[PDB]
Amino acid sequence: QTGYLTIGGQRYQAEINDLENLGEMGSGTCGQVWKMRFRKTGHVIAVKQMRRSGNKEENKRILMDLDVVLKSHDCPYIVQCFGTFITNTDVFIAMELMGTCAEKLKKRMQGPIPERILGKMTVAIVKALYYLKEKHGVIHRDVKPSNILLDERGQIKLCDFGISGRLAGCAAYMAPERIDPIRADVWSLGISLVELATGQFPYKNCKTDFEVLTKVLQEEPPLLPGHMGFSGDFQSFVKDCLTKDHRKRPKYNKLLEHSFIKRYETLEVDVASWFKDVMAKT
Ligand SMILES: */C=C/C(=O)N1CCC[C@@H](n2nc(-c3cccc4ccccc34)c3c(N)ncnc32)C1
Repeated sequence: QTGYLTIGGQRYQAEINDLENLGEMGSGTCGQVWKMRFRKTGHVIAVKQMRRSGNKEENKRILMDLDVVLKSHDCPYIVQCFGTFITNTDVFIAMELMGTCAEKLKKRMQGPIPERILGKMTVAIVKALYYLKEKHGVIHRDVKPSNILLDERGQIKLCDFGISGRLAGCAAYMAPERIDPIRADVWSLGISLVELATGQFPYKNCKTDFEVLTKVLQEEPPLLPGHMGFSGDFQSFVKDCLTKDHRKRPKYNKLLEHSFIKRYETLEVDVASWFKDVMAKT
């Protein structure tokens, strides 16, 4: 159904006129994402506007992402949908208003991201990918820092399922078996962890996409450096995530039992204040 907004257990009958446009969020999108304030409850939400006049391929990925998000209402590690509005010319998709992605966080930091923040990020992303494979049999196929969203309250969720499968992403984070033919998102997560932990994308100085694919297959997996104080569990988790042979790469339920994940499930990391600190320096 449409015309409703479920923000915090309570449902609210609403139309597009009940939301005040506070401006466009982000310059480059897969569809116009607006910051909007719900006049009836003061809630500020993120509303993606899909025009029926828009691009055919872009609208297909928007609906595919919306399909997965509507199915993931019980996963706390996936950005939640609040409702939809279908007009004669547009489709508005209201979603959880996050802060920013991990890519923009890396640009604002102008350096590495602490391990304690990446530890909480790993636990959230791995469980989100595990929820898609078991509860819905869905593969993400585009795990990257730009698809990891954080907010003022320390939440870390996964966001874009535009090219998700039911069982091609960015070439920079593609697994070897996806270039030269299940657990391909595990490799993408490992590549994203190295980029955020070092501040430098591991495959450096690649002018074309095919050259990146060449380095993925020809070069050794880019492991975590050993002169940055990374814990033994962090370097161990990245090594298993970046196993070249996918048959030896651990499935999720073995990853969820890794000492790196088990540590940051119980550990109390103040991601909310670290996020608020970095955001104060643009
Ligand atoms: C690195 C991510 C980033 O820079 N951008 C541009 C700014 C806005 C970011 N973003 N996207 C959404 C969003 C909301 C609803 C549905 C979907 C579906 C697929 C991809 C993104 C989204 C954002 C929300 N809700 N909140 C903050 N930022 C959002 C993407």
